[PDB]
Amino acid sequence: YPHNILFTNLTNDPKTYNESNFVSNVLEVELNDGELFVLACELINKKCFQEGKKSNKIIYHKNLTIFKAPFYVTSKDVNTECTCKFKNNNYKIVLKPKYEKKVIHGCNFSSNVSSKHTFTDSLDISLVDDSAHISCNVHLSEPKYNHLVGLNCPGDIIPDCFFQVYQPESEELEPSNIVYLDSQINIGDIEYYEDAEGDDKIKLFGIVGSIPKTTSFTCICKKDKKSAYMTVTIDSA
Amino acid sequence: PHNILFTNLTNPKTYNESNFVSNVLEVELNDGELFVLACELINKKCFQNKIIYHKNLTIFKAPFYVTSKDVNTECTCKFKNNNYKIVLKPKYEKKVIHGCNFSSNVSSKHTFTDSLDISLVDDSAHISCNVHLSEPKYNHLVGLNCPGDIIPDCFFQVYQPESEELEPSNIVYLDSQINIGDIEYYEDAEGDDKIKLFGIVGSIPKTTSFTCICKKDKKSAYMTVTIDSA
Amino acid sequence: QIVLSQSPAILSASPGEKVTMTCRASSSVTYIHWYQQKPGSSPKPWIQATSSLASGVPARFSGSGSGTSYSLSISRVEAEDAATYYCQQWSSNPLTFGAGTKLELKRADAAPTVSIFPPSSEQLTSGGASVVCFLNNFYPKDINVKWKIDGSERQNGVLNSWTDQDSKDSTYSMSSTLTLTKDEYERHNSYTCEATHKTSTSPIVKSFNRN
Amino acid sequence: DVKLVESGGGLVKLGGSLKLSCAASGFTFSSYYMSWVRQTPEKRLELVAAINNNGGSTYYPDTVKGRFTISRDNAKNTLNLQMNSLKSEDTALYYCTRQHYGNLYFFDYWGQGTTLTVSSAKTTPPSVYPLAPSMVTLGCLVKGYFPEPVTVTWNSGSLSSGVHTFPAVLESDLYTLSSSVTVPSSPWPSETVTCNVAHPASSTKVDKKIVPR
Ligand SMILES: *[C@@H]1O[C@H](CO)[C@@H](O)[C@H](O)[C@H]1NC(C)=O
Ligand SMILES: *[C@@H]1O[C@H](CO)[C@@H](O)[C@H](O)[C@H]1NC(C)=O
Ligand SMILES: *[C@@H]1O[C@H](CO)[C@@H](O)[C@H](O)[C@H]1NC(C)=O
Repeated sequence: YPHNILFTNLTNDPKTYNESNFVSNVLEVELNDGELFVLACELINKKCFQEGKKSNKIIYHKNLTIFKAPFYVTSKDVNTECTCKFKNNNYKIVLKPKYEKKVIHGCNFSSNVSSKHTFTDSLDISLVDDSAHISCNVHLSEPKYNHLVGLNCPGDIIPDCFFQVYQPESEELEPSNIVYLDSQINIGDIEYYEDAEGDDKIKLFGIVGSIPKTTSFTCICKKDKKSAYMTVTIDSA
Repeated sequence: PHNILFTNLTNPKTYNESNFVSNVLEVELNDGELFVLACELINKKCFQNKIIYHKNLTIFKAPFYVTSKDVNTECTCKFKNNNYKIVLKPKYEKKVIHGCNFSSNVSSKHTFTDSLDISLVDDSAHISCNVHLSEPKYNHLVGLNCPGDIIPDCFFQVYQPESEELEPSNIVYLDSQINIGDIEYYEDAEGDDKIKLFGIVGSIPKTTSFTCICKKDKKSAYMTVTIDSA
Repeated sequence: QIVLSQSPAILSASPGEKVTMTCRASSSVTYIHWYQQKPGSSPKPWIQATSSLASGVPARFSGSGSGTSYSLSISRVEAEDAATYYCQQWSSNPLTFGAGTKLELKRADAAPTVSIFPPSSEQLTSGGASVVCFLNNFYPKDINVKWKIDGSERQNGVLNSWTDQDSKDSTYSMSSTLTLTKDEYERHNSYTCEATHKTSTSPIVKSFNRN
Repeated sequence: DVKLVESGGGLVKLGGSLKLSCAASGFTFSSYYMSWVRQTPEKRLELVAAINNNGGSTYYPDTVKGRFTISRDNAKNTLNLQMNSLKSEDTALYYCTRQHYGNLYFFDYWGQGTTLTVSSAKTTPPSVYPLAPSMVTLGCLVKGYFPEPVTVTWNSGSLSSGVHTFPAVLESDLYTLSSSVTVPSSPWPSETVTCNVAHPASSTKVDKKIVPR
């Protein structure tokens, strides 16, 4: 009993889409987050994924192509035009994700305001004291999660976030170490994303579902003699 | 449906919990094969490449080249309070790489048709290493082993062939250059040596050529590839 | 023809800073070569094929970009990096260079070692009379020079020349020379060389009197 | 600018007790983990004690646990370390250094240190002996003093080039060192050369003019 996926039977030998669903031999299919598109037809040039005025995962098999829609994108209308053939007809499939302004739950330490990304919190590190260490806290407490957590650091980051993260602060005199985010939040499906706007590096990760236990971690951002750190806290149950 | 291995563990060759041996499932995925498993993954992640994880289902494509017969991607399912393990690795074929090994180490995991120790060439020089391919259908691996910088990003980007007249040669995307679709790419590193290659399956529209440049210290070299059909 | 625009024209930075220059192309280009030129010498190959470093180029240097936007970046600027940098394309005839980005490096605020010279007695016999005034090893580059003959300014006949930033000590140096006829030189007594620099509120003057 | 100033170090007899204080300036003292770290004669670094930002919890490695006691007065921007039952092994140069959870507990600031000497030997003044027989090399033997330091200068400091002041060494329980000065044959003995040895612990100053044998 599956759902979400879309199947395009355009050959001979689950929402089913066929020739009837085309308009003037065009299929303006609008994919959603974590939605798997499937087609079964002999493509013209054995290839599709391009620009037409971004494929995370595409598997090309004989007379069959599987595509999973990505979870984060900033392009308004980034499309893919699978041009196929069946019988004596030529059909084209235009895939495009639903435009949604996903707001990154994190701290923008940079000062540029013409960024392609939107952060819930922000702290211009360039204004911070030299030889200082200011915090920018971030918290989450939803039953189910579908969020993007990251930061925009104009300088070096510590550690490699968010594949590696920094353990939370100890009340007693105990050390805090660097761990892999996989083990820290104790889930499997962790998407990772990286981007760069000039000197500003921006690294983030996606979380989907409900976490096992309420967990917290930290990521450190330094620029010249100034420094800062973002503390994240996600709640279970 | 002719190249799908389906393993049904939830509620086109369909395997079930009978093909398992002691709750283990060794899967030899042919280069032209797909694997679709239907189960509830223990940690929802797997495969200690091109994989797609969708809800309670997972699909994996066979890689063209395999370095060690032991390398494998392992999934663990939990159906009816029971644990089943699926080991997936491609059929072990020691394919040769049609390219030039510029490095000097001989204990490599990769075998090249041609080779040219760049360490021996003169400083401030630019020596060529040509590799040619002439078959109607192709199923080959073309790459190089450079101990230093590689120009450009090979083989996703490549360098146009030399112009007879005084015209410049530019960097192009390999997909456009050879004009085929599902070009698989692969990278590797043995110490300082970089091993970048690409696969090629099927015929080719028009006989075309390209070049990839490898420099080390003051020494330099370049590999020119040429593939033909029609 | 492809126009390569280099910005900024002058890149001022203090040692250690992470700096980046930009090569903006009129149309799309597949690669950009980078060459470094320090005064007295020809251009030197620096960055090959957009990102590859020429032999001996320090790892702090880096190149990136594509299409109509390329760049060169220095992670921790060192004093020896002060020079002019040129980007070069050849994706279509003709091969074109960039205007250049001259790298200014911040330094200790240095006062110029001024020194004035009366015209040589050899030149006097020939009928001429040029007064030379050197202003060496100063920082910042911003500076002004005026000649005060017996108090009054004489901008007519003044030639000025400036060196680019010294790669060793990151300072600048300037030479000024007021030329005069032998007759006009004899008609006055005081010959002053006034210089206005950030290092002082009052101008650094250097005068000589014909006794 | 951030500044940490250790103070209070000196000579303590075996089993004695001493308190070292550290003055902090130029930052929010209350937001940083402070720690005392000492450097042995073997030039190794050892964490003595550490304290949290609010002064609540503390840690001491088993080597000194119970003996020493760290403390901080955030109102006065001070860090104190009361060391009791001092043993000879505690003889070291003690640094006052800071950390922050927001910089991965990095020691980004250290004071110049205060020198602790744990010994029962009695304070003994030095005995300067002259060392006399191209660039002629003269010497100045400082023998039988305690404790460190000793300042050896040549010609009241003017003679600085070609001067090697070798480190001091324990003979039985007293120190002994020497300083080698190398001048050309022309200025000596025509012009005078004198080594100025001072021992502040014993309140003693000696000036020995080097004459030929
Ligand atoms: C595609 O549709 C035709 C007609 O509805 C049907 O006969 C055929 O079996 C279908 N093929 C697949 C693979 O679903
Ligand atoms: C697949 O598994 C379900 C489990 O409920 C079973 O009902 C079904 O018959 C199975 N089909 C095959 C082809 O094994
Ligand atoms: C290859 O040979 C070189 C010899 O210099 C050695 O340093 C390197 O470790 C070797 N690589 C492997 C994978 O053994």
